[PDB]
Amino acid sequence: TKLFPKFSQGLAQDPTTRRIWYGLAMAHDFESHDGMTEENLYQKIFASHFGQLSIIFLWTSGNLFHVAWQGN
Amino acid sequence: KVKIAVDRNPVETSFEKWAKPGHFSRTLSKGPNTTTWIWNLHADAHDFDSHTSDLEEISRKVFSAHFGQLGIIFIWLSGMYFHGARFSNYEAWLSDPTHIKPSAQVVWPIVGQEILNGDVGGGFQGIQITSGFFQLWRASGITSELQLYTTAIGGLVMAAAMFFAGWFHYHKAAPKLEWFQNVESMLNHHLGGLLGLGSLAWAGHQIHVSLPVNKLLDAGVDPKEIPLPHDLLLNRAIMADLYPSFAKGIAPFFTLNWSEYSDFLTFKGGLNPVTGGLWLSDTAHHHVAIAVLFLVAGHMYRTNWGIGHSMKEILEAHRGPFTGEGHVGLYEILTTSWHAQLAINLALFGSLSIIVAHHMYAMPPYPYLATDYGTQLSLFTHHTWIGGFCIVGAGAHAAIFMVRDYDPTNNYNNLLDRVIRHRDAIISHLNWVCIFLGFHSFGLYIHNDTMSALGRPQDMFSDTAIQLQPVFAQWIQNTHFLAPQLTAPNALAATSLTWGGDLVAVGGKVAMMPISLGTSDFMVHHIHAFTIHVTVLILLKGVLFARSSRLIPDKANLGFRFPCDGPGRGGTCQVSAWDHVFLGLFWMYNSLSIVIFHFSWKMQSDVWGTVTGVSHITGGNFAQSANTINGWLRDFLWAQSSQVIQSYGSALSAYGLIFLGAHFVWAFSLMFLFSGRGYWQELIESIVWAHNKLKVAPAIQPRALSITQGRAVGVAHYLLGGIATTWSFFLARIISVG
Amino acid sequence: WTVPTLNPDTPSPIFGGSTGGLLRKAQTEEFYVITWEAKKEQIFEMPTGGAAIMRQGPNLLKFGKKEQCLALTTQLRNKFKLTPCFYRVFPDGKVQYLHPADGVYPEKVNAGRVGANQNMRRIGQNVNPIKVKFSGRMMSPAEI
Amino acid sequence: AYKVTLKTPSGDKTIECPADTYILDAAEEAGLDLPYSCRAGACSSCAGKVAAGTVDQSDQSFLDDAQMGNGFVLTCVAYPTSDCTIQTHQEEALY
Amino acid sequence: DIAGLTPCSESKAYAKLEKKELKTLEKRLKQYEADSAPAVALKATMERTKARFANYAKAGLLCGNDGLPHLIADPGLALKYGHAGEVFIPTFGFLYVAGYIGYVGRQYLIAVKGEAKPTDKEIIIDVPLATKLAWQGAGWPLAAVQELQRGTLLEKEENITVSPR
Amino acid sequence: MKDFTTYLSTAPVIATIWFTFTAGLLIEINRYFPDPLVF
Amino acid sequence: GPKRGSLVKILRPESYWFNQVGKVVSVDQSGVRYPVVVRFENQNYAGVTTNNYALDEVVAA
Amino acid sequence: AHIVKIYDTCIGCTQCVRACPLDVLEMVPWDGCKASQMASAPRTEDCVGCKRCETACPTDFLSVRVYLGSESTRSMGLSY
Ligand code: CLA
Ligand SMILES: CC1=C(C/C=C(\C)CCC[C@H](C)CCC[C@H](C)CCCC(C)C)C(=O)c2ccccc2C1=O
Ligand code: SF4
Ligand code: SF4
Ligand code: FES
Repeated sequence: TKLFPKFSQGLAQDPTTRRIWYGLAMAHDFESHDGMTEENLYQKIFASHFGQLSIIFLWTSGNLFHVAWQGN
Repeated sequence: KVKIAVDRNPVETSFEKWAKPGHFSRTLSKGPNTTTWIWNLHADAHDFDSHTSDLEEISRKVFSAHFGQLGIIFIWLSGMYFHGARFSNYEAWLSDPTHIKPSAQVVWPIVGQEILNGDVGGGFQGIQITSGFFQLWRASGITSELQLYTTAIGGLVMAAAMFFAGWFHYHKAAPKLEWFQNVESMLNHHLGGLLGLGSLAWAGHQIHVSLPVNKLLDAGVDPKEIPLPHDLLLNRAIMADLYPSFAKGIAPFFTLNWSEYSDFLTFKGGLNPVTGGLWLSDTAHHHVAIAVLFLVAGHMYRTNWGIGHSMKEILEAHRGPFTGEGHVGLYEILTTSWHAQLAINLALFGSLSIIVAHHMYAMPPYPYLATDYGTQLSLFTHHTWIGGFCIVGAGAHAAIFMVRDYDPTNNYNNLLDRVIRHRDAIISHLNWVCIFLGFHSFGLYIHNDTMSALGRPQDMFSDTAIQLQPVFAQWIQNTHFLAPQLTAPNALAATSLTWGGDLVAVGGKVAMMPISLGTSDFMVHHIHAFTIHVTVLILLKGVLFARSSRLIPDKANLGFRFPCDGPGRGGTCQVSAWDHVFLGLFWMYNSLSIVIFHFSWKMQSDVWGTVTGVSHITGGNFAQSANTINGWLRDFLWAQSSQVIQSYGSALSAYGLIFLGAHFVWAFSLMFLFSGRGYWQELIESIVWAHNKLKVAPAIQPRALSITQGRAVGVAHYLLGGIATTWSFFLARIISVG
Repeated sequence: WTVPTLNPDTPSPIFGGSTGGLLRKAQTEEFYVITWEAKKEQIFEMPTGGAAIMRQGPNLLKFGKKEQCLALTTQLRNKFKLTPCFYRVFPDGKVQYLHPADGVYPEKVNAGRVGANQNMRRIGQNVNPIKVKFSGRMMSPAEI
Repeated sequence: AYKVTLKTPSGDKTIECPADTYILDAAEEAGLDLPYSCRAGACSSCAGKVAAGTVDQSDQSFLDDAQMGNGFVLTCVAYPTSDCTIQTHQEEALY
Repeated sequence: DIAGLTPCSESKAYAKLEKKELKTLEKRLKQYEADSAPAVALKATMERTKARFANYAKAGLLCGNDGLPHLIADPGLALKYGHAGEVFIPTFGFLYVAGYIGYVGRQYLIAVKGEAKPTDKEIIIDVPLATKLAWQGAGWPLAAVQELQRGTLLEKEENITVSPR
Repeated sequence: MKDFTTYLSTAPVIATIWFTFTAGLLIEINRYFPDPLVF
Repeated sequence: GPKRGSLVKILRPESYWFNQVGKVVSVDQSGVRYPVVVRFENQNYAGVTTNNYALDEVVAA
Repeated sequence: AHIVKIYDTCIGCTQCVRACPLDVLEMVPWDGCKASQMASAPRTEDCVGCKRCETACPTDFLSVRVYLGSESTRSMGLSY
């Protein structure tokens, strides 16, 4: 098949696009992902939060840059 | 050998089964345990195929059913005439059809509904009827409300007779199957007698009653001044006065010198300008022509003598090479399935009603009718809706037949068979063409509005911008404009001003004018076309795969209506032709709403108004606003909304009331449209816990509706809300502005 | 009784040819063929749509999916009491003319039939999914 | 009560069955051991064949009209409405 | 007065909009005869308007800047300032009739649950028993409080439950 | 006749007649006693 | 066990008539895991009004 | 592939087997019920989960229970 959703080969084995759809739909339901261990999942959500924060800071900094650039 | 075959005292008469719910069917007769029992009981009350298997008894059932139907209609017409005779200002409006609004409904002096008894002229206090009974009766020449009184009375009597007829023919003497099957006999009978005689008698009433009295009306004599109709029948003196051909009586007709009778069989065309109605001479000539036609027509088929024809024989004869068995066995089919004839007649009748409304607004026959813009619009929209619904019912019962009565064993290689074969290619091509239509016709308006918001109107599609001129329609219009010259030498005027020509004015109101066709109208026509093609698509899919599909090879086994076949293999949700005709209802409503919008706006803009130039209601704004949907919404809807959104404190205030209420109910439908009967039954279980908690459970087990039933409830409420909203808006707007 | 074989040289019943016919999947993955001998010649209906006439005795038809042949078996077995035997075929040419192929028919008890997938227990005796947690995949409690 | 003559593989046994009692229940109360499984009118285990007399099996769900017209009866949900004769152990003859 | 609400028996906008109403009335009225049914109806309408207004003024309704009556919701306040006749008594009558109807409903329900044909009595009704329970249902509150003191109203913990409770 | 009585004791017709009775009650009430606001 | 026609209260949780009462049609004397035959008056969401039961799932009430 | 399971309440009236349009069921000898018959699913990989079995089992809880699983071309009922 396709490495479709590596975290879920069961989905990666669908010969339809529903493979794609559900691989999206479950990209972040690690509790259902394959072979997930507890501490692993913990670190996973850890990095998830990390990226979340990075997102926020990027948003704010871009706002401020662009206003300083093109505002009154 | 055609004759009369009946059975005496087949059915008895007792109120016994009246005390017995569900007696007609097997299962329902067992009585209710859960709540769906009552629902299904109601649902199947008139499914006589479900009732039993006797073709003959089912025929008798539907026969009595028609009897009762006619009786209902009699009741309604009679009550209409009754309230016209008793609670109307029709005689006032006879004295002045130019400044009295037809009104026949008065309400009671109660908590405040009384405000609605507004002023329609002639000191009358009621509600303006948009039905046009006034112009109808004037065309027919009714003068004294006594006449309407007599009319309503006779209608009561007729209804009673029809209901007794149903009773007798069901319980006392019910005909036999072969008698029901003497089809060519029935055709000849109907075709000749019913239509020809009706038309001919109407023509006689016209000639001897209406044309004289309407002639005097337009002459201007007081209504209460004309002699009585039977007095006219007595005294050929006055008839010859009106038209000297009558001095010679009928001997000229017996000498084939029809030319002399021309005084009352004209070929003017056009309207009576002082009246806006068609030329009554021309109307009578029309009807007598129709009469002779159907009369000579009713003698086509053999019944009990060597001469005639055989439907079967001719149908078998008509076969082509590419087609195999041609038109064979269809005789057998139609002789056997009620739903076949049903669906046929329904489709035909819907189409008719559409054409009826078309020609009616095209060439209004009734006196001063064209002035009543509201009545025009109302009857038109009315009959259009009726026709579309008849179409979808046709599709419904056709699919019903295909489920139930179908049999391959008799149709081996017929038109039906090859259709069943290449249905896939057929439907494929249909999909493709509908998709192309939608794309182009919709994107036109969208690109227009896009260039507009983009400030590039130069790049739109307008009669000023890049144009799409219906050269065809305009060329044909001029063609009809010039036809009477040579292709109709004995003609005086074209049948319609919209072929071209002048404007007719009665009382300042624009009665009729020639109508041009712009790229806007091009676009709207193409819209309509695309929508109708979608509707025929969904219907055709439903009917073609009603019995089977590459998905469901055994679909014929699941009955006509059925919720689904599970969520298995992906999910079988909404897989019945029942569901298909459901969807079709939706798309049809969409289509006809669009069409009536087109009609209303174009009328208001380029047709209606008041003469002085033409004070067009919306000043032809449509011409340049219709190319863009922004113009559409604002200039049509937002503009004409004022009448309804400020109608309060007026007699028309109920229009805005029902406007908002229709909004309400139309949204109410959506909970059904979206919800889930499983969820519902879950809530049912919760609440029955609540009840039993107080020993207040009902014996009949409460049950959530079937998937189908929920679908039906929702769609009914939805269509109701939409049509009512639009109805209110139109009525208020036109009563205010016209 | 013994497993029969398939004979590709069987006069297929009389039908004019439809458009609900076989597809790529037949030439690619597999396709099934149905085998039955009718007592007489008679018209019948095609599950994929259409009216067809079967020949006397040996008659053969092929399909892709299983449900086609299964519904067809129902039709003949309940309308003409025939006992067809339809197989599983692949583009390899390998047959397995199997769809109810099992000596007799499964609707009656038969010696030799070993129970499978049968939870020798009630259904309410299943355990909460909190226990199937952290397995190698999504597994239901009733899986055990 | 109605006399129900049961024509069984062991011979004939005539039992009395009240109008309000199912054939199968009366047979068991009389000490006979007729076939059954679902006892709900939804299978063929308890099939018999009425040779004469009438039954009311209106709540049955498994048999079609032609089967009942040939006398087949689901004894677990059938009441006698007359003295009747019923061959038991008829499931095989239904198939 | 309360919340700065002046009586419309005192308020100006009250009489203002009243006169405005009568003005619209006479305006629609001025297009007829006198004996005309529309004329006499409009006159009766004016009469009804003025009468309703005199009644509203006599009721002592606090009617604010709109001159329109606003209602008060406090037992203490309504009692202290003579305004129970607007909420208190209406609510009391409502609850009376409502409890009556519900009680007699349950009475018939229990009577028919004590039957062999529950469905058939649920469809077709016992006319005389209905009339009897209707006549007797006045003492519904005393009966109910009696059954409460006996604790016989409510069903015990035997009704069906869901598996997870 | 008894058949007729049973037909009248059928449910929806009874619901009908009771509703008609109540509604006519209240309409006559408003007729003779127009414009109720308090008490 | 209980007598035929007798009234028992059903205790099998997964049953429609759970926490309710039924009528013992009969009880088998063979080795069946559920010999109690008990009718019901209200039907289930399947419409059935009678189900088989072991002895414990019911109680004579 | 979907999942199907048999439970002791099988009265063996076969309606399940009688209902499976895919022959994913069959009856075997047994001794738990009077019918001495147990339902059996040897061809689960053919079940499309159309559950008509579950519809047919007259059993209080369905002597049989379906559980939709992954998707194969046969599971989806595709003929293409
Ligand atoms: C639904 C809740 C509710 C609310 C929000 C109010 C609001 C009010 N009540 Mg109370 N009241 C209520 C229900 C309510 N009441 C009910 C159901 C009763 C019937 C026993 C009363 C009986 C009552 C009396 C007899 C009096 C008030 C008073 C008041 C007002 C000032 C006291 C206060 O804030 O009480 C807060 C509200 C509550 C604590 C809700 C429970 C009410 C209990 C049952 C009685 C409360 C009496 C109250 C404490 C008396 C204070 C008197 C004050 C002069 C010191 C105030 C508008 C007084 C008043 O008119 O002041 C102008 C007053 O004299 N109420
Ligand atoms: C609300 C809702 C329900 C619940 C509502 C139901 C079942 C309708 C209830 C109708 C009435 C209110 C119940 C019958 C009342 C009796 C006649 C008792 C007498 C009442 C008197 C007032 C006459 C569904 O079951 C449902 C099912 C499928 C799709 C959508 C829905 C849906 O939207
Ligand atoms: S799930 Fe579908 S295929 Fe499987 S046994 Fe049930 S009905 Fe048959
Ligand atoms: S699942 Fe139900 S129908 Fe199928 S064998 Fe078991 S008890 Fe009989
Ligand atoms: S034992 Fe199943 S129907 Fe009688």
